[PDB]
Amino acid sequence: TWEVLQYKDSGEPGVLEVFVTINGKVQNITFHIPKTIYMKFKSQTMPLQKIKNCLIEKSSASLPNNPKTSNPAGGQLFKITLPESVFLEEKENCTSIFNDENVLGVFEGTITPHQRAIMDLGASVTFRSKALGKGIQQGFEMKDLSMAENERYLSGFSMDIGYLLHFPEFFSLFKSWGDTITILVINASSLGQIYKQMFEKKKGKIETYSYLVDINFEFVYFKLYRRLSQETTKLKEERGFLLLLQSPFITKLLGTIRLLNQMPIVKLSLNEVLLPQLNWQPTLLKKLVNHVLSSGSWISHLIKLSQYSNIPICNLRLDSMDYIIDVLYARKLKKENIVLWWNEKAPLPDHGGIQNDFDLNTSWIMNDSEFPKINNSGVYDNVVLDVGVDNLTVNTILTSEFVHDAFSNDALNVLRGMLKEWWDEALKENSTADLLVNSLASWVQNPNAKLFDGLLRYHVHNLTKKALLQLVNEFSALGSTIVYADRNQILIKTNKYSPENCYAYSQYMMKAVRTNPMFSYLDLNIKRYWDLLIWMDKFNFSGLACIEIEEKENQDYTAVSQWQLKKFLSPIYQPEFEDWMMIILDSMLKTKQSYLKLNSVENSLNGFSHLFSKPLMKRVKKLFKNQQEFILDPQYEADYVIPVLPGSHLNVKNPLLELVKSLCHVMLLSKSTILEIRTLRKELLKIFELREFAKVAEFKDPSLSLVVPDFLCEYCFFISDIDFCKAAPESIFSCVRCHKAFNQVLLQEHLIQKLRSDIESYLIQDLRCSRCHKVKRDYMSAHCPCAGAWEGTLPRESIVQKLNVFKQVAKYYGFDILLSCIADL
Ligand SMILES: [Zn+2]
Ligand SMILES: [Zn+2]
Repeated sequence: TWEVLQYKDSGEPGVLEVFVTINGKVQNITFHIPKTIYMKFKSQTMPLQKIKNCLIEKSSASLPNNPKTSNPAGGQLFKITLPESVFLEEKENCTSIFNDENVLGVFEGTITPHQRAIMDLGASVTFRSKALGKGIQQGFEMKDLSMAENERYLSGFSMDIGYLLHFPEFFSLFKSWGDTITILVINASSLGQIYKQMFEKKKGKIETYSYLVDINFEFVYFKLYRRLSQETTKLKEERGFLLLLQSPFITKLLGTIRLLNQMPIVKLSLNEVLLPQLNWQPTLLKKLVNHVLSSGSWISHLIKLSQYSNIPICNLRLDSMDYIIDVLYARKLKKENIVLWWNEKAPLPDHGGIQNDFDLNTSWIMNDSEFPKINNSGVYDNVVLDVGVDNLTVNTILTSEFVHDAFSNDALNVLRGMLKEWWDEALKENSTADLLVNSLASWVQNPNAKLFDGLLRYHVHNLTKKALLQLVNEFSALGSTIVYADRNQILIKTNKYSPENCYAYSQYMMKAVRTNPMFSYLDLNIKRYWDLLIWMDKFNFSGLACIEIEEKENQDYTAVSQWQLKKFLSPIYQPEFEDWMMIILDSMLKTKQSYLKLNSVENSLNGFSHLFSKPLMKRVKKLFKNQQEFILDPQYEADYVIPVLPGSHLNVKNPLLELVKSLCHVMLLSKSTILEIRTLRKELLKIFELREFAKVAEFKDPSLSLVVPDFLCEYCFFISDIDFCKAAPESIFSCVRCHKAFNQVLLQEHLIQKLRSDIESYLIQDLRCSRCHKVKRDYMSAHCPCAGAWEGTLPRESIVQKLNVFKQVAKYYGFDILLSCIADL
């Protein structure tokens, strides 16, 4: 039995080397792993050319269901096990088996012997030869003798370690058994004090992880650029150990020093480190000290992950969780009879070479990532429950030929069983299983992970939408009304009137929802209770809310006012807007309380504008007179300047008109006191010299919408949309739950992706006739057989306006890359 530390292919095909730990110290052995590919060659009779030394067998494995490939045709799939050397020497010639007629495509031609060994053999490798010397002087062959033993423990770790770091001239080194520190081109005292202070800060962690790595050390701050080779050589000839590497240029540092290829190295890339241009010494000292004194915890976590995942030490990374999922799923499918369609250095599934061709169905199924939502405006005097749904994707996965857009159900069932055992193991005190299940969704979304497929993503998204609509239907079965719906938030109207009487009601509804077999894995949390709500949009609402209802005590009520509409008013009328909004909300609360104390119409609110109509009329008259007097004054023109904000498209002149229009449109959401509001609106419009049904007296949305779907926060594995026009700042740049700043170039890149996808979608549209709405079914024709000329499904003005709003968004923030993206058109 041997614990493998690293797998690595050589420069010779079919040859591999491993830094392995024999009973004594570490040792390197030469490995030989052959190649295996999948072929669909000829229909049933083939030019065998069997004189070439290879093993050929016909199998009945499962093929990927390419939507373009709707024709089964021949199905005589073949298995080919063939050494890489003969593969390379026959690739030069043309008249060979791999290149002939009726070659449909190779399915497993990109799996290097590195991957084949790392998944087929694992870290726990041994010998059962029963020629050891002949196999140790040469490379010992595997395909005849190979088996994996148990790996519940890797080895008792007592070895030296190495440190190599770079912070973009900040080359760094440290030795576990050394007692000196030198930094390449006040500092020493700061180094000592920071070491001591964080030593008492993390006494406990240091004591726990001392057995992995073990103290004060000397300080030095070092023509000089050649000493890296000298240090690496002296470390090589002084000790045989593992090296911790941390830099944004891992490959460059590997290529600069040739001695690095001779030792087993673990990479710990945490890149994107920068300097503050001033006072860099303490921040770099903090970085170095936390790195060196948290390397123990880092290596402990790596050891746990490796000794659980049956993968060697050097093949794992702290953030590379997708790789473990890929290797274990591929191993399970290899034990099955399904082709892996594994791919490298390309974010596409391997379909035999067909995948590189453009196709309409595929291009439609990649770019349809928008998630619909429900919003029913209105004013509610009833109590409303704000609930949150969690772990929806995992529940959707676990719960639930003719169709060409169907994903292979065999793989779906395999991954469902995988996730079921994952859930069971995570239940029984397993942090690794819980973290992996959490990262499953991010693995599903991310195409950078290998073994990716767009069909599976589309299938999962469709099933998630169906599950959400089923949940809405279930919530609608009892007495309830859906105000807003989303992947994360659901607002439900409760028939009752007092929040204190909805304790058992809400608890019973949550219990009944949870007990349903379809929704057994949902986590439901209630956040807020709404006494009185004025809801018109996600970013536009106001009402009185209580956090959680208490017993024997009146609840603490706090009013909220979130109105992005207020940002489009003149800087002189916004105080009036907020004051009048507070006044009307107070009046609505007063009238509802009076109605309740008394006992499509609801007398809870009917008759609320009677309290403030005359003061409002007088205030509007005074505002109109003051605006008339002080609008053309030069020094008084500061407060009448109309603000400009991205997404704005309305050109208006008189700010008081928009003030009263907003103040009336917020009222017009009642849907039960419409006549009173209309009379008040007419009376207000009589102050101006306008009429009831004029176009200038019609309210519109002063802002457009530009939403980026499914932005991922790695710090939470959290999925939500983001509105670049309507959402306020300090929320575009940070996650909703965690307050961690987003990376800006990712935002700009996703915006560019959205714009390019929009352009392609417009260019790939279909043509529809004018009178009848039948689709154009001829590659060339003047017009419809009946009367009428063709028109496109996507109009030009829509995409023109979208490009305009992209310009506005790119101009408001500092986005140079998006500006250059537009300028190249
Ligand atoms: Zn977050
Ligand atoms: Zn027609």
